[PDB]
Amino acid sequence: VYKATRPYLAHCPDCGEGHSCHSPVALERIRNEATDGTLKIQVSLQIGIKTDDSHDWTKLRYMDNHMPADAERAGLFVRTSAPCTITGTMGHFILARCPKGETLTVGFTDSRKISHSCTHPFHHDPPVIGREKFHSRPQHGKELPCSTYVQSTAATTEEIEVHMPPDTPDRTLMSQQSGNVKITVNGQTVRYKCNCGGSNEGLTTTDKVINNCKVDQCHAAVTNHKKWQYNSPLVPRNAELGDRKGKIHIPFPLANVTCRVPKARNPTVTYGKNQVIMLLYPDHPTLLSYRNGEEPNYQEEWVMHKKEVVLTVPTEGLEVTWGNNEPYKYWPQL
Amino acid sequence: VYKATRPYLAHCPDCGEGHSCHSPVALERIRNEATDGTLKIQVSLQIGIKTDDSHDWTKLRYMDNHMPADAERAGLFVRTSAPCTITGTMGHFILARCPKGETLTVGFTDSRKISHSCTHPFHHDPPVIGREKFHSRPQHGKELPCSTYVQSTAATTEEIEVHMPPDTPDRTLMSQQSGNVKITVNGQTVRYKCNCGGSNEGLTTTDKVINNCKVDQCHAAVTNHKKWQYNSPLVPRNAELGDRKGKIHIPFPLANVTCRVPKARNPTVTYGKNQVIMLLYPDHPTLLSYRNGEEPNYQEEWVMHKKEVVLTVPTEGLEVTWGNNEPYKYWPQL
Amino acid sequence: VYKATRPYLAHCPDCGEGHSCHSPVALERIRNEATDGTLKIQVSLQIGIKTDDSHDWTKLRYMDNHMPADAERAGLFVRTSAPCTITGTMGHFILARCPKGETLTVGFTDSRKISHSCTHPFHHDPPVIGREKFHSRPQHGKELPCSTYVQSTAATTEEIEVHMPPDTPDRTLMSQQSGNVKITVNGQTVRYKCNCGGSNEGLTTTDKVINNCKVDQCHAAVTNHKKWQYNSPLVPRNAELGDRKGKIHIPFPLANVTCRVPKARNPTVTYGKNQVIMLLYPDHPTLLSYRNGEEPNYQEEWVMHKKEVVLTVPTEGLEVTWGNNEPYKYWPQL
Amino acid sequence: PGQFGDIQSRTPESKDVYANTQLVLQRPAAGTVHVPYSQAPSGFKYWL
Amino acid sequence: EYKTVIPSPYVKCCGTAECKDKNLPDYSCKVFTGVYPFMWGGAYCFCDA
Repeated sequence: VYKATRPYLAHCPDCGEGHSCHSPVALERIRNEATDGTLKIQVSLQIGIKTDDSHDWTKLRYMDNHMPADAERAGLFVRTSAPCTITGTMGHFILARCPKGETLTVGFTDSRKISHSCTHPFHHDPPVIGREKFHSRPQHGKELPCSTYVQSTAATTEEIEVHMPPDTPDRTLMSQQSGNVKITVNGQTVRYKCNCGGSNEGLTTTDKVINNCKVDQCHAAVTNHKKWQYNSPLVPRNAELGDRKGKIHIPFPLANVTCRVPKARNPTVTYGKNQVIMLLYPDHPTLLSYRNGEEPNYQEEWVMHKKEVVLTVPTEGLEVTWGNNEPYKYWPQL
Repeated sequence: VYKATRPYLAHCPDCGEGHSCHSPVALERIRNEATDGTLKIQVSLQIGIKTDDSHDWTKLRYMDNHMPADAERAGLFVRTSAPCTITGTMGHFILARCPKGETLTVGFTDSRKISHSCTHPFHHDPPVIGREKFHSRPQHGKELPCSTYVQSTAATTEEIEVHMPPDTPDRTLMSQQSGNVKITVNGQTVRYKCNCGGSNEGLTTTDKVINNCKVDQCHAAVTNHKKWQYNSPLVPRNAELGDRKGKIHIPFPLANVTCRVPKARNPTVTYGKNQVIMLLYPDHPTLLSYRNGEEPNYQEEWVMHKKEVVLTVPTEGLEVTWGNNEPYKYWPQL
Repeated sequence: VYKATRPYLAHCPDCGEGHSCHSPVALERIRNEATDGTLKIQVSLQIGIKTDDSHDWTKLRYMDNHMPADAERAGLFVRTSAPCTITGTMGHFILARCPKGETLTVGFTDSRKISHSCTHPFHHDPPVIGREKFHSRPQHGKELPCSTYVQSTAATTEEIEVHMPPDTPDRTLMSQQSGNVKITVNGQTVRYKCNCGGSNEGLTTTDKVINNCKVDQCHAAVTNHKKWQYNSPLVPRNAELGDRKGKIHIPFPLANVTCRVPKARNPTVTYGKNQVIMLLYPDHPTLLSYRNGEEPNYQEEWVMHKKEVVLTVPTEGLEVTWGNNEPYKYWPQL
Repeated sequence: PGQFGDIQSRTPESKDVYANTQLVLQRPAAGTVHVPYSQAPSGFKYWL
Repeated sequence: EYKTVIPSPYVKCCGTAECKDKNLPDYSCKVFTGVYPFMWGGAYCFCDA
């Protein structure tokens, strides 16, 4: 599919030190539907594909001003408040596990070094899977339903809209001959507009001359028509053609999977008249939930350190859930 | 002591992206008894020792599948929420000053690159030494009693339990000859168990054959008896020998030392009828404490920025402590 | 001006791992008057000037023990809790945009590597410009008055006090002749003190000999008189001369400029009897402010997520400001 | 357990100490050699 | 502050281990059945059950 598509330059609000630029690593969309915390990031460049369209996981292709160029995959980085762990890369898409942050940055290195990064404001604080706030994923634990973006290269379900490019401005396309405007196409499709009479439209595949016009009064930009590009709101639509659209399948779709978790220790239990007393000793933040009959009166609290809890046990019964443990059931004596 | 001991592979719950593995950098125990915030970390590998047992601070030895291999000390890293400052390394032990975090990661680089890390859930938020929450350690300040793990290489007080190793499982040790089981030792001690009759025990230093048995019915694991290993709960006990134990001295023991703590500036004091008014101007978080007679009524607050405090001075007197300064005493006029 | 001035060594409380040293990158003063968050940092070294006094932006000059030496500008770094973005460098001054922190570190690399850094406790948490807490600076937005330290090299308004040096200790100035002390000046001003009788003062421009005295009993230090140095409280005053002062213009002065700020979406509005109900849907933290007549009763709150606000509309009227939007005015129906 | 005196030593040099810490050993994970356990946190740290 | 001394677990391959009452502070012993542990080079025990 990469023989028809190409990497591109698009608007980025922060290319470094809060300054806007036409970025070759521009951020399109950040998807965070995966309950496991995995982020599906869409970028303007294409990872795992060379300029000759061949697939190479160690390579990356980005738009280098006028034409696409090759870059190293090792130089690609994703960061929020601190660096992220990249779990998968293919074309415009990146899979990453990020720590808590308020911004999202995606960057790389060219050939003559020069780091290019794109920062977008993004609130990242993934919700807890289960009832225990843990750091590392365990081998064994409670199987809970969760969603993730699959590591697989294959593109069969999800899709993106594509169309013929917009316009890369280039003033070198125009020259003064001798006091008029000369537009030299160089085997490309060039969109030109001049602040002079006669002819000032197109979209041309041949050289054009504008008599009795100044070079400053004209605007030149490289199109295209032979390539496809993601239907980006950061790149203008092709004016000549109407609402012409194409569509391509994308890697890493969202799917229902299983997430492993752990459990806490059983608290020291003491009983009283229509009440239960628990001495909670958590090693990490642990969710404590309880419910009653007709009126369940659900209550929940995250237990951080040593805390004694006094719970009323009604005649109908009381169900208590302490972290990832199976719920405890309590009933009063007749 | 390193001529008898060896680095080993042990269970780690998170070797990267929440997946469990047999880690050559497995975490054993994290000690945080030092009031200065220094962490004494125990790992499965040995730092500052080469495979030939010689001491070299630029080198590191880890268990590379079947046999130990050399790695660079520069590639060794410790991190919580952000990278840590390593203050000392010797054998299984690492000394580190870490920022606030919820996990602890210790990693390194092999020879053919390949980063190996081990993440364990660990709540790190060291308590304040003194009455001021400062960032950098000063040259001059109030001398307060604190504990630390000494930077010294010498091992004379603290100790760990050691014993003969268990068994690194390796299925390549067994082959089918021609429809039977062949166990090729390769100059090692191999512990084997087969789900067949005749001979299925040992612990052998020579090649063994099991007639009319299938390769799937057998289990092979590197043997030993010539080396020592830390009495790790992540590695199984040697089944043949009983409760045979050894002990070795360890570097960096905990000791009582002195911690230098900064101070602040005396606030502009104004007096009133049975009351004192202080205009506090802190450059960093500063503890403000006060007490009265029979009823002292102790109160404390951490002052972050510019704050005016109105305190009632009783006939018995009022004692006010502002950060690391000596307590101020106030009495009303008769 | 750099032909008369020179880089120097001064006291730093933390040169690495909380240990004090005579730093060639010592911190003098950190200025944070700029509302845009820009920090004007004063250091003991001189950036953009070579040892021969020539201006070179790729070079840096620092005091290498006895004499100044050249270093690379690329090796210069500024950091708080994480690395800073350096916006300008000239002489003793650095302009930097830093993230939230509790300390400030400025460092560099010599010639034979060896990193030199200076850490000072500094609370950095710049206040919000406007009513929206954003990450990256936009091209378009509301023009609000703000202050910054100008990027320009030119030094015309702001100034610093300068004077003849203080003292650089150098033991190579003294030798044993044959069992006495010989102080060879080498065309410099040397301050000497000996733990022997007769003559032990000065401040000398000529060679001096101390008969029947040991080299260990003496102290030698280079004063100077031919050069100028910043009137630093971390370096001693010249004892010989009185209150002799000089003054030089400094780069990057503070000036009134304009800061571009961003905005949000009009909430779904519902009305009631003498009250207004707004369903706020913020994409980022947004300031919500409101006021009434004679008693305005100003109230403000930063809205982080989905929140419904019930506001009482008095007969005199109610003015509500939601982020960077123009204030909404509400009046009850007669 | 989890309170002042969870561990008691008659003298600071004493060999045999008293202990009542809510130590409960758990079943190890499938195909994993480790000793999982649940335990009341330090009573002395809690008292501090 | 207390310390939890945990030695290497006794994995009895093809057999049943026995817990003995040891006079130690907070002494805990438990024998788990149906265990099939793995090391880097495969299974540690010859038996499946």
